[PDB]
Amino acid sequence: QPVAQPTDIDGTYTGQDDGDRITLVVTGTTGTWTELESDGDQKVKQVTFDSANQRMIIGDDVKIYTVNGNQIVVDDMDRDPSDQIVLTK
Amino acid sequence: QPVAQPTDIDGTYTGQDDGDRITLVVTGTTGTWTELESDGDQKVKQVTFDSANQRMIIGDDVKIYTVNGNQIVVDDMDRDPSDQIVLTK
Ligand SMILES: [Cl-]
Ligand SMILES: [Cl-]
Ligand SMILES: [K+]
Ligand SMILES: [K+]
Repeated sequence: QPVAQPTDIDGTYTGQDDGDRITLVVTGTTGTWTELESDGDQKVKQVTFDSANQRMIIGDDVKIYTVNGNQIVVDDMDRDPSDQIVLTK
Repeated sequence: QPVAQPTDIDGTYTGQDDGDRITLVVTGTTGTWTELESDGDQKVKQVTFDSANQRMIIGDDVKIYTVNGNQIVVDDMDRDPSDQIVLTK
């Protein structure tokens, strides 16, 4: 039951996940997902966006994403509400 | 470095993986990946095809796929040659 997403979503979205700042840079159908830890280290993962099936892969972890204007909402596959991450550009 | 794949690849592809028969049924941008074990049980996983980034997700495992006419070649992300699966319709 995937809802297809807008295909043009270029930009830089930020938000929080477990107190770490997330920065998602999107270009075309790919991007980078960067997690800033409290000590200043960053973890950078490659992202790919599958717009027709509403899937975003970061590194090799599969998420569901939803685009609402400047906001991208990232969910686990089970849609666990406590794992939801909202990013905004 | 993803090469974009043809978007119309409907059909039923079969092959082998570790002596199990794989049957991949593709419809639009989704499909089912079925593994037949030697005892007759089957394992069925949902598949999604991301054509622009050349990614296929089965269940929640990420693969790279390549379409050559009636043949679909499925690779691990590291492209380990011993993990390659060739399916044909
Ligand atoms: Cl939108
Ligand atoms: Cl082809
Ligand atoms: K926007
Ligand atoms: K074909």
